[PDB]
Amino acid sequence: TRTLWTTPDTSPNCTIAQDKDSKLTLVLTKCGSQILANVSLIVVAGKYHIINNKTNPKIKSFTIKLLFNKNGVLLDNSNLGKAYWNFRSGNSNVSTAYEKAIGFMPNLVAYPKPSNSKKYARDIVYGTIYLGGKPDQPAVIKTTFNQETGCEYSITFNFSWSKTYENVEFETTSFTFSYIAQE
Amino acid sequence: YDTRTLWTTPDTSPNCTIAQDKDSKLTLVLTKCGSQILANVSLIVVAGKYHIINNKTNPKIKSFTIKLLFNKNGVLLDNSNLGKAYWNFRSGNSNVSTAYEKAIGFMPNLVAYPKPSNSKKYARDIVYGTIYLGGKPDQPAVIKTTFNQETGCEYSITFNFSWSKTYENVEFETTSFTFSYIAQE
Amino acid sequence: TRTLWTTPDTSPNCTIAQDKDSKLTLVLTKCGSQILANVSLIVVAGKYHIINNKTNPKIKSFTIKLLFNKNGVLLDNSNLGKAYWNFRSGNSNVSTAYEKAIGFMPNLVAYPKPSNSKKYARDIVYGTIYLGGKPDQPAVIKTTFNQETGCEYSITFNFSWSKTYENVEFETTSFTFSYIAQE
Ligand SMILES: COC(=O)N[C@H]1[C@H]([C@H](O)[C@H](O)CO)O[C@@](O)(C(=O)O)C[C@@H]1O
Ligand SMILES: COC(=O)N[C@H]1[C@H]([C@H](O)[C@H](O)CO)O[C@@](O)(C(=O)O)C[C@@H]1O
Ligand SMILES: COC(=O)N[C@H]1[C@H]([C@H](O)[C@H](O)CO)O[C@@](O)(C(=O)O)C[C@@H]1O
Ligand SMILES: [Zn+2]
Ligand SMILES: [Zn+2]
Ligand SMILES: [Zn+2]
Repeated sequence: TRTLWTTPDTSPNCTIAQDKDSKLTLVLTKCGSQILANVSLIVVAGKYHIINNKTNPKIKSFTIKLLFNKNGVLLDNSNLGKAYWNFRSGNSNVSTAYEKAIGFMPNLVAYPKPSNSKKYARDIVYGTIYLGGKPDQPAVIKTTFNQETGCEYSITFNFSWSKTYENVEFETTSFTFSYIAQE
Repeated sequence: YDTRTLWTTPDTSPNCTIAQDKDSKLTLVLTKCGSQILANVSLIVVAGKYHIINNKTNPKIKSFTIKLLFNKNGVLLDNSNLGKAYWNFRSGNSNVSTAYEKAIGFMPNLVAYPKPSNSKKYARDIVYGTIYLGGKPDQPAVIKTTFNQETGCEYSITFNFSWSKTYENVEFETTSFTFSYIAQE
Repeated sequence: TRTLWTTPDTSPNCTIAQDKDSKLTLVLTKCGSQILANVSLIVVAGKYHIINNKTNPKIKSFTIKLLFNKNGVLLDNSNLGKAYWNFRSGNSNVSTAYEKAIGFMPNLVAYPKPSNSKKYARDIVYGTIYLGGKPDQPAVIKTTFNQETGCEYSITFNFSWSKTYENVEFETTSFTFSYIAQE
């Protein structure tokens, strides 16, 4: 079982500001010691669905958190819903919730939890995606590994933008990255 | 499919037609890593309209498009910009001795990236990258890759190259870019 | 044998300006005829540790070279130490030094040695990483394949920056790329 994913449909699966306000599409493919990751976001309703920074000058970022336990199982305080995250079966998920996915977790030696030791930047990957596929509508996607509390592992996606957008729907192009696997 | 590589071969022999016949070498390597295809791409334009860019004399020459069209079996169609002759599964630094029949597991996922319809068109079927002409850090061009948006095909991968700098007699040959996409199977 | 790496610890393994002044974290994972590569750099000491271009306007770039022989073994004139460059075992290396790694080497037809033939740019990958994980502290990472001499293969990482940084520590976010393997 080599791919954990959200199913690539458009059905809301994620809660940023209000219940099921978004569809996160995330595909994690195990290539041995690295996980190959592909992500995009469609916000379907609520506060982040249409950005207007004339109306709301300070609405410039938000975060989606995936929190995992010692067995790599998604925790319910995650923004992504548990029902929607599983190993691939065809164009869907297997019908039964998985019990172990440690091989897909971000490596804790590469990406340690917060402590009193010096924090290094290598637990971050920066990328840029484009709202509505327009090259003049960039938004930064910052991905951080294992920096959340209340979990053994975490992947967080912070979305932010510096431009003053006026009535721009928040739905994105796709971005690929990788990270070092725990096992 | 499992873990194979579909590619253009890594030589520099023109295999592609943008403005005139065989004016370019598209180097494209698609490697299957389960439910994702790891893609690596670069371009050398060797002749014709897009070979030497001068936006002082020709300010409107700012973009061009290379289309790969596929049938239900993932076989490349003759009318793509990329020639069929050397697009095949890898064997050594060349290709297998049979033109391939089946590569559906190298195709862009149709649920992820639907064909045009009157349903809402979402941006996730696009990946943006930036490559550099001549390997110079001050000569960016944008490579926009779009999945399954062409007609007359079951699947498609389309590369649009564009630039906003005013280049003066700059040869369009590029650094390499890597992306991935969700596989059909 | 699918992963050649530096280990994910933070122990210095690399000499930029002085002995073991840095940790290059480099993970090469063989996904058939493409190598999936993940890299970051922490500078701990020396000339490139704390960048101050008010004080030292000329300090704008440096290079880290990995040079390989015909069997894909790291030559000791590389900036990276041979001591911990090996195939993966857990969060560590295999017990004995590897003797063949040609399947991890950059392809010589794709990325030829310098010659009289026209030099093409496809043997370069550009990326941007962020010092200290700050989005306003970019530095460019330029990776070049097989352009060094006195070797069968090479991978070189050039780091440079255009901003006038005042007391900014050179430690980076992570970047992923790929390249065509020799076999
Ligand atoms: C890959 O797409 C981009 O790099 N978009 C940048 C964009 C683009 O270069 C320009 O608008 C020409 O169409 O310039 C930008 O300054 C912009 O905001 O438009 C930054 C984008 O990331
Ligand atoms: C990865 O390489 C780049 O980001 N190159 C940018 C380049 C570079 O920072 C500068 O010329 C100093 O060398 O700045 C640019 O504004 C430029 O066109 O020079 C955009 C390039 O994408
Ligand atoms: C992925 O991060 C970036 O694209 N950082 C750019 C950064 C950023 O957009 C801005 O400072 C707001 O955070 O603007 C920059 O002009 C900068 O140097 O700050 C270039 C960075 O590559
Ligand atoms: Zn709406
Ligand atoms: Zn030329
Ligand atoms: Zn330090």
